[PDB]
Amino acid sequence: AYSTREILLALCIRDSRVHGNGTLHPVLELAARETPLRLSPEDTVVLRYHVLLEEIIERNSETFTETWNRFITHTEHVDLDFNSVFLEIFHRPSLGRALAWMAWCMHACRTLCCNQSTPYYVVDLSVRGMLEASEGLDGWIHQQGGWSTLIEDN
Amino acid sequence: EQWAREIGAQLRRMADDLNAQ
Ligand SMILES: [Cl-]
Ligand SMILES: [Cl-]
Ligand SMILES: [Cl-]
Ligand SMILES: [Cl-]
Ligand SMILES: [Cl-]
Ligand SMILES: [Cl-]
Ligand SMILES: [Mg+2]
Ligand SMILES: [Mg+2]
Ligand SMILES: [Mg+2]
Ligand SMILES: [Mg+2]
Ligand SMILES: [Mg+2]
Ligand SMILES: [N+]
Repeated sequence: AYSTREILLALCIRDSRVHGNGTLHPVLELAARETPLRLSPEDTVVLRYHVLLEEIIERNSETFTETWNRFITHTEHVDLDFNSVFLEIFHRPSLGRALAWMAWCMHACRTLCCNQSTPYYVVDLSVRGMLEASEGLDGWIHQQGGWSTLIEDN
Repeated sequence: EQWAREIGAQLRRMADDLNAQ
């Protein structure tokens, strides 16, 4: 019964724990507090999804780098523009598109938290934007039995 | 703008690629 916001946040937390010094950006701490985060980043569902997204990232490493750098350098309103991209992808859905979006969001969070020169507000509004935009998948995921069912049986 | 549309196009594409598996 976990929401997309919870699983994406847990994935971003897990990704940070296995990258850099393992410390969490204050933004991810906040999101976990404000989002009633019930899902552990070490949960098997999170670990299993993390591999799928990492595989998507590596297979499309350059495209993810290009798309993100084009996104973050041309935006004047980070969090709102995350919604715009989300709506364009899901014109209206498939498992591949869900995972493609989630991997792109995890990659963005990784890049933002790994570069110590990124301003706080850029990290803050990006994480908020991707988590709030991702809420649009709850309806579809619910009809597929939840994120746990998709990975454990599909 | 253009940037948001190009991103959406690429991610839809890569998605269809993973659906092919
Ligand atoms: Cl679930
Ligand atoms: Cl990894
Ligand atoms: Cl792929
Ligand atoms: Cl990579
Ligand atoms: Cl690269
Ligand atoms: Cl901004
Ligand atoms: Mg962990
Ligand atoms: Mg769609
Ligand atoms: Mg169309
Ligand atoms: Mg960056
Ligand atoms: Mg928020
Ligand atoms: N699907």
